[PDB]
Amino acid sequence: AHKSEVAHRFKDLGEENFKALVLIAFAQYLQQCPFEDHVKLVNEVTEFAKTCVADESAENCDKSLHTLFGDKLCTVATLRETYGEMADCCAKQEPERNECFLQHKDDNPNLPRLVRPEVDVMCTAFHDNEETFLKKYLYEIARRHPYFYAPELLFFAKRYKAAFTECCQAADKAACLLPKLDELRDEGKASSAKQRLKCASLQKFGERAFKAWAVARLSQRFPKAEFAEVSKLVTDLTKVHTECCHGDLLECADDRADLAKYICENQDSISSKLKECCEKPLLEKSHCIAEVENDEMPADLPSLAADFVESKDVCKNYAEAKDVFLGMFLYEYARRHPDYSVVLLLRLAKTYETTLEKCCAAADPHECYAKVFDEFKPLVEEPQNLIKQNCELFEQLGEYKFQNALLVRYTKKVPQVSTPTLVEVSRNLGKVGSKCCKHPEAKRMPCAEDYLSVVLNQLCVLHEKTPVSDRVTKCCTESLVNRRPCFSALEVDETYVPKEFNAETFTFHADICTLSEKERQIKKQTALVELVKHKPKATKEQLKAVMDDFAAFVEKCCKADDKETCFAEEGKKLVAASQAA
Ligand SMILES: O=C(O)c1ccccc1O
Ligand SMILES: O=C(O)c1ccccc1O
Ligand SMILES: O=C(O)c1ccccc1O
Repeated sequence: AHKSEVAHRFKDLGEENFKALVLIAFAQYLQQCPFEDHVKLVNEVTEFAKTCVADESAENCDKSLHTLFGDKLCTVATLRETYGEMADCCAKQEPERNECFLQHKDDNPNLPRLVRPEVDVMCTAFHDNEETFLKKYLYEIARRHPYFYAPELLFFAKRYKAAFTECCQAADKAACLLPKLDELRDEGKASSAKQRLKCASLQKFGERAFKAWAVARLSQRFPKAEFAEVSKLVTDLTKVHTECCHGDLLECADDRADLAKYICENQDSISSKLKECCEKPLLEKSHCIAEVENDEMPADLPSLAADFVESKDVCKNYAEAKDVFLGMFLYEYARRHPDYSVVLLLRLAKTYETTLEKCCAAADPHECYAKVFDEFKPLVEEPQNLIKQNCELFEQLGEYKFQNALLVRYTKKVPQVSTPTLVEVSRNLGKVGSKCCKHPEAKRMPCAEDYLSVVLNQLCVLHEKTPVSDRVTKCCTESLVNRRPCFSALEVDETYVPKEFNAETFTFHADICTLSEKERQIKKQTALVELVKHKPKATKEQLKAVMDDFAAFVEKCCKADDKETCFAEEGKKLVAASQAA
């Protein structure tokens, strides 16, 4: 119990780290305020922290972190006219103020995308003003992702600064930044999606779900570790992720640094893969710890049968300590199956706990729990088969064609959801195909299924804001590990009334082909989703031929003049073909 815990966080983290963390927290909490106001509040907070470090016996720096942030934050957000539904939260009292600030986070705010000015002007601005430029970048990226992982964003800002200092000073400006900027953008999107998955799992399913997930992941990653060390590590990791997902960025980063230090200080007791890159500094060290590859398998392990199935008092020990028994079973099973996906292990553990809860408090317990392992056969067979045929389809269809197939399939599964979110989710679902299908079958399943869970959680999050689909919210809320089997087993929504025909959405303009290739891809996919929504009963071949003709026509008479005639009467042929179907 350190007096003035703000001073403790300040001395543990550092001046620059504290500035970046408080700026990220302010930007995430308040996504509408201008950058200058956030800078002013950050400066006031850091000056106050400096003063209380100088004198920890101050009158009012004994205030708690949540209370201090709320009081120093909503004094400028009090403007009802300027913002609207933002000042109401702090009118109440703690801890409800922090909770209200938490639920008010907007996952998809109405914000313009990055403009990406010219390389030379950005590098000159970096040279003229470095810290302000990094602050602006952090503020923008935090606003566009309210649930991003703060220490990871610190590392990303470090890499951004390193790239600017290192390359743009050279003669070539756009030769190096653009690939680097693309790589960091992709990594940031992946990390944001993963952290949103973690936070959503935490908030919507309590302690046990995240604890089991992290136990399974760490056991898969660290086979050589004993169960006590694994339990300590998962407890600390769950504490860290709870702290970040609840807006306590300071202590979350401090705890993550402490956890990384503890892991790198006990390498022999967990894994040997950490030795190669524990030497690099704390941010990059934690970057290693986040994504260190699986440690080598120990030899001559027990076949899981002498204690979990053949035990004469298996669920006696289960009843003695339910959580401990489930943790032991999940850890042991994840030891022998590194190729198994994390969600698969969670489902198998759920099946095992259901079996023990169901059929050993009876006359013949062993007669039930002796053959529980055959129940695992379909649970592991179906996802492997699904991924196998999906990768076989992708390898022949190609990127854009797999995207088309996925959009068609998901729009047939649930057309109630709005077009843009479905387009983006299915675009990510097409991206995972190129991301993981190239891997061998040993590593094909884990990464693919994990990214599928991430994208499905993204769909659930973008759907909960405007719930319009019963089935989607139904199996986004009823279970987390069962989301992929739900969306895999969903059928065509026959009850849905086909959307009324609207020829305006098929109007064309030269901006289709005079703009970038990507925007053309999204526009064509959006038109595809709209047409599928209009006629869900249409077959794959009909849609494919129609859109091939669409692209052929668009390129054919946009590459030349006479756009007005194309639009006007080839729209008549468009509607005629739609009638002909
Ligand atoms: O580097 C980026 O462009 C980026 C974009 C979104 C989120 C985090 C990031 O680092
Ligand atoms: O650096 C860590 O402590 C860590 C470990 C596992 C997963 C995510 C993490 O940030
Ligand atoms: O249809 C699926 O659920 C699927 C399966 C494997 C890869 C990507 C996917 O969208």
